[PDB]
Amino acid sequence: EELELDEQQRKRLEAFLTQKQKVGELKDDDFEKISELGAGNGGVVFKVSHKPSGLVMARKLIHLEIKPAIRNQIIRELQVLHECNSPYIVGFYGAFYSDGEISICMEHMDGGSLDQVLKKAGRIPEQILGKVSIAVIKGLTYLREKHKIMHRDVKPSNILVNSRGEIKLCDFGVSGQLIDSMANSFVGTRSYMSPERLQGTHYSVQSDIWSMGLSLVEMAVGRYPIMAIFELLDYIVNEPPPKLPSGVFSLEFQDFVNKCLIKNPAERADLKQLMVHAFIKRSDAEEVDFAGWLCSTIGL
Amino acid sequence: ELELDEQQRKRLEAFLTQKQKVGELKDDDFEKISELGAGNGGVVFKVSHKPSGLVMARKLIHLEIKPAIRNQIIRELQVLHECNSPYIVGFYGAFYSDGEISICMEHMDGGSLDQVLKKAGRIPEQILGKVSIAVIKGLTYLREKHKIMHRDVKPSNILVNSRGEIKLCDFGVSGQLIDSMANSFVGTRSYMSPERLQGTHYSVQSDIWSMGLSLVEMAVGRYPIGMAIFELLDYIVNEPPPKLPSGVFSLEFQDFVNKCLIKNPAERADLKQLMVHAFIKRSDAEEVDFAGWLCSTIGL
Amino acid sequence: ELGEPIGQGRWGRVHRGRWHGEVAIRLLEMDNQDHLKLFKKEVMNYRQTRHENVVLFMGACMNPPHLAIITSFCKGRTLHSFVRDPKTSLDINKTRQIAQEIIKGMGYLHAKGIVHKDLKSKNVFYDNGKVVITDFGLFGISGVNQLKLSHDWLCYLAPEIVREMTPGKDEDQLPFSKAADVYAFGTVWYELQARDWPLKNQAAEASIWQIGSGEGMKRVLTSVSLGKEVSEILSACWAFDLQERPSFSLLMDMLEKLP
Amino acid sequence: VELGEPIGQGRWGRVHRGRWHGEVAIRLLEMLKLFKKEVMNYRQTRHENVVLFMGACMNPPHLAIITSFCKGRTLHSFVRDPKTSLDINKTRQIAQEIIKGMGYLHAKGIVHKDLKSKNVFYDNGKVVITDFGLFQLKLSHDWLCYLAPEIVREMTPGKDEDQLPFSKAADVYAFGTVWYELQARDWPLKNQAAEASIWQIGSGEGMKRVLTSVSLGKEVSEILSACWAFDLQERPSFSLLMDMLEKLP
Ligand SMILES: CNS(=O)(=O)Nc1nccc(Cc2c(C)c3ccc(Oc4ncccc4F)cc3oc2=O)c1F
Ligand SMILES: CNS(=O)(=O)Nc1nccc(Cc2c(C)c3ccc(Oc4ncccc4F)cc3oc2=O)c1F
Ligand SMILES: Nc1ncnc2c1ncn2[C@@H]1O[C@H](COP(=O)(O)OP(=O)(O)NP(=O)(O)O)[C@@H](O)[C@H]1O
Ligand SMILES: Nc1ncnc2c1ncn2[C@@H]1O[C@H](COP(=O)(O)OP(=O)(O)NP(=O)(O)O)[C@@H](O)[C@H]1O
Ligand SMILES: Nc1ncnc2c1ncn2[C@@H]1O[C@H](COP(=O)(O)OP(=O)(O)NP(=O)(O)O)[C@@H](O)[C@H]1O
Ligand SMILES: Nc1ncnc2c1ncn2[C@@H]1O[C@H](COP(=O)(O)OP(=O)(O)NP(=O)(O)O)[C@@H](O)[C@H]1O
Ligand SMILES: [Cl-]
Ligand SMILES: [Cl-]
Ligand SMILES: [Mg+2]
Ligand SMILES: [Mg+2]
Ligand SMILES: [Mg+2]
Ligand SMILES: [Mg+2]
Repeated sequence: EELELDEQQRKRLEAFLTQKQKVGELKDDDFEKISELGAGNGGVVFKVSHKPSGLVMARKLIHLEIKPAIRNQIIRELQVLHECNSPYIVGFYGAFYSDGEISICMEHMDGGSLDQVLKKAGRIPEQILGKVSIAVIKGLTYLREKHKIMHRDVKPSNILVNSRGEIKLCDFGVSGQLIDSMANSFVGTRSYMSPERLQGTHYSVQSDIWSMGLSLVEMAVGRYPIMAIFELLDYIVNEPPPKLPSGVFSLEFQDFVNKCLIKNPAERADLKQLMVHAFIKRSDAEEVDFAGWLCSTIGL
Repeated sequence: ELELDEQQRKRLEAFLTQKQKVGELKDDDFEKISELGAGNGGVVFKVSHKPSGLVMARKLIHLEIKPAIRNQIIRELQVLHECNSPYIVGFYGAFYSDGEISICMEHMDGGSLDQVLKKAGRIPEQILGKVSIAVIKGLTYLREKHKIMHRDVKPSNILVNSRGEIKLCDFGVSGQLIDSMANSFVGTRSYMSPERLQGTHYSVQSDIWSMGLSLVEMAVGRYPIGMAIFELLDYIVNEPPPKLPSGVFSLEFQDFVNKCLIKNPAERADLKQLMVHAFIKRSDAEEVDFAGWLCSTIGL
Repeated sequence: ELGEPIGQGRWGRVHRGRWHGEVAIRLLEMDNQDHLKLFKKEVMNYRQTRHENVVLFMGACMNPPHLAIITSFCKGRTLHSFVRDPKTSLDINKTRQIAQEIIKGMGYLHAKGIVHKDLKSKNVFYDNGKVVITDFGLFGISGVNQLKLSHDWLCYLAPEIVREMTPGKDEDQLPFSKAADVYAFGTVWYELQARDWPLKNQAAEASIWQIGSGEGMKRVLTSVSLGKEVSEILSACWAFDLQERPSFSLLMDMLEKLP
Repeated sequence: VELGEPIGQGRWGRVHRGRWHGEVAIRLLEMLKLFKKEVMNYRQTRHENVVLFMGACMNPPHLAIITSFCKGRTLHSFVRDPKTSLDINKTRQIAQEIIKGMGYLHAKGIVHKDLKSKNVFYDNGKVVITDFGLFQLKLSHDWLCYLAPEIVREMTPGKDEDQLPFSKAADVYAFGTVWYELQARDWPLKNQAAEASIWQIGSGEGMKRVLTSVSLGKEVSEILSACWAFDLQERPSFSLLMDMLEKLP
């Protein structure tokens, strides 16, 4: 229902599909390196020109010392991304292996991640975060309804934007083999994982809600709202959840994030409840020039 | 008693004036003629001096010892230059060469009574009487004139020659040489006294026992005890001594060897009592062609 | 290779010489000078180790920047692969016998004042009964915003170590200890019972909290139903308070009195 | 240190097969199936009071035995050096090192057959045992002082040593003489004819006179009397000798 296709979205998705229809099988020689867009947790990402076509792509490299049998299972499981077609999901061109590393060639989002935007913009205003919250929700329902898979890594660095005003998700758990191969390896300085995941309890899309809420609180105040990493994780589990400053943001926004940051996943709001929340009902009716704000803030 | 016969004194004087012509002995001065035998870490060669025309017997003793104590052995062997007796083998010199200590001495072409016994089967009583005199006379010469006992009386250390002479060799003239080699070799027959085996104090009386047991072996042509060497030694220590068979040899001979083979060295006969014993009074008065018997027995 | 004779004896001659034997050589790349000094003090002590459950430490060739560690080559399989082979038959006796060989070698290392710091089923070699421990004293070396932790290694790490873990901190500042070595043995004892890791493969963050908080091992000891006596040894080695974990000399007796 | 094929990769660099040139001692012997069975057991020995047994090669006519080259001085030369300061503590500490090594060999079922001060190496405190499992009559005075009565009673010219009654109890007897050298810095029996030593040892009267005449401590002598016991069944084990040494003044 909430996955209804807008006309401008349907034509943009159609266009991307006919653009993707002419690339074929990807090899390392096809790509000329433009610039490095960032890195982190066993992966580096380059802006890349695919020479056969003219397409500027984003190429993620995952170094992995694994057997070629399970390496091909990763490439095979990633093909599911060809069926992940949504205005709120990053496009997928192809995935291959070369020189010890797995490449994942995807859509280039010239606005980068909200983690980068936050670094330049200081804070993200509430009205803009309303548009982001819609896309994260819609994107999460699309993966749950149409592909039965949860995200598992919602955070500002994995929410990508572009000068067209689009807000798309990337780096979600589409390949079971890729998950188990690299998940237990890396641990960062910040944590967006839900308490139930930290405790090893059964986790669902409700954990992605926690990550969305914690992300919104970080993007609102411009600071990670929660030192050895264990203390940080232990705080998320045993100490009260973060919240927005009082006098700044609207009550509907405070209630929206606080229902996302409920420690008990059963009492935490689900996606259908958030879709009809006051903050969403208001933010979706609002007219916001996200494309303009994004460009004028980061310099496009 | 213990004084010189005219034929003996001239033969001893002849040997001394002949000994006055050898000088310092080197290994290069010797040409090997034949090998006379071996035993107890020493091999003996019939050799020929080159400076003089003298045929000598050269004993070579292999000793892995420091040169300081090696020179002490050579120095202590110089006492042999003063051991001038018709019942003692003459001494020419002693030196060290290529890890072996050489002892050049008078050659006895008749060999040892041990070798004669092997070819004679047995030695008759009248000849063992002539041997007994020389052993007693040679033992009392070492005790009277040099205050040293033999410590190694046995058929292999009683040498004879075609002149009819009977002399003793291989006695303990060098304390350092005794201490260097005695603890090394053990054969299959034992001529050691029960008090020496038990490690108690001992004297020339121990040489009496060795003479007596030697006479019993040379009379019957067989080592009179019996096997493990300890059983042989323990028999000497705790079992009754041997004795000659009754019907063959005279009573005076039986009493002579029995008075030699008394286990208690205090009750054992000493040199002076044996010198005036009935077997010695008889054998000394007798006329027996030992020079003739020896040659015809061994083949000269 | 035969050399110069050194003394003569009754049983032939004894010469000096050189021997060429099959060994295992671990190369390491070095990135201050006080590092090599500490390494020297350790390899001298390691060179003196003698125990049939400890790999023979041949020495070290320090050729800057390349560091080589020479030990005897271990025939056989790792205990890691031995217990995960379905064609391997384990039982209450086999597992106790294997454990005690490990305990004897560990007890010896601690008696020589050597903390292993990386006791795990991969650093134990099994060869038709023969059990040998490898790669002891290799986490204090200094050589070549995110930590890289394997799932295998986390299962062996004690709560106090994972609690001090944080991106940017050198690993040689983690509280490795005899007690931590015992805790690792607890995991080795688990693998001998369950033929698998104690924690499900999951995010390294979730592993860190479940280990650092002590709740993970509690769920394992509760959910997994092994023998009561087998479980007691497990809870002793995995004790949250490191001071409550037994020594290896005490573990030998605990193992000996099993069914 | 010649390199070889890489075996595997891990967090701590790479590991390769290889070979190493190491300082070793070699004993050559001219002359069987028992050797093959024994050397396999000898190569598995590991104890810091026992010399490392590298192996053995049999290229006829020579039988080479390869062990670690031991630094330091033999316990024979050590106790016989006037500067060497021995005392009730140092002798006990040295003795206990040998006991731990001998006890290990016996636990592995290995009779040494030739324990003596010349087969023990001392190096600034470190004690290591060598030459285990190696066994007309040429008998050195030094060797006789370590031989138990049952061994010297069966010595016969022509008989191979393979028939001599070597045993753990005999090894304890040899340790008793090592203990004596630690106390007196000399052999227990005066230098004399090998024949006299054979009877004095085989009859048991030798060490009896040693224990009597010598003025050694009651506790120190009790160690000797136990090790030198005429009946081999009455000699202690090395595990028991450990506690006997530990409880000395
Ligand atoms: C912190 N949470 S966790 O511990 O569960 N770890 C993990 N979480 C989630 C996922 C994975 C593995 C993984 C990763 C990281 C991945 C990255 C890129 C990718 O390309 C595209 N992505 C989206 C759109 C278009 C694309 F082309 C696919 C990917 O697919 C994957 O499956 C994890 F390891
Ligand atoms: C079995 N009893 S025991 O244990 O006492 N051993 C010993 N017995 C006896 C002596 C010794 C040492 C020694 C030996 C061996 C020796 C040999 C030959 C020698 O040349 C001549 N000898 C006599 C006359 C003329 C010579 F040219 C002098 C020797 O001088 C020696 O002193 C012993 F070791
Ligand atoms: N398609 C894309 N277009 C533009 N930028 C991208 C794209 N994909 C990834 N990036 C950027 O690449 C950088 C590195 O991303 P990534 O390697 O996934 O690690 P991360 O998400 O930043 N943190 P982590 O998940 O812990 O590794 C981020 O700054 C992203 O903004
Ligand atoms: N001066 C000599 N003239 C002739 N033969 C001699 C002479 N000296 C020694 N021999 C012989 O040399 C051989 C070896 O003598 P030796 O080295 O003294 O050992 P042994 O006395 O015969 N046996 P052992 O009891 O072990 O000493 C024997 O056959 C002796 O008879
Ligand atoms: N592994 C070793 N390391 C160092 N020195 C050794 C070693 N083995 C033997 N030696 C020495 O080599 C020499 C000869 O050895 P060996 O043949 O055992 O004579 P021994 O045992 O000292 N006396 P013996 O009873 O006559 O053999 C002696 O000085 C030993 O101390
Ligand atoms: N002494 C040895 N003899 C034989 N194989 C060995 C020896 N030491 C290590 N190996 C093997 O060599 C490979 C690489 O060694 P290593 O780097 O220690 O990896 P690992 O310990 O198994 N895993 P990790 O803990 O990440 O290093 C592994 O397959 C080991 O089993
Ligand atoms: Cl994360
Ligand atoms: Cl012991
Ligand atoms: Mg990312
Ligand atoms: Mg002789
Ligand atoms: Mg290892
Ligand atoms: Mg030796």
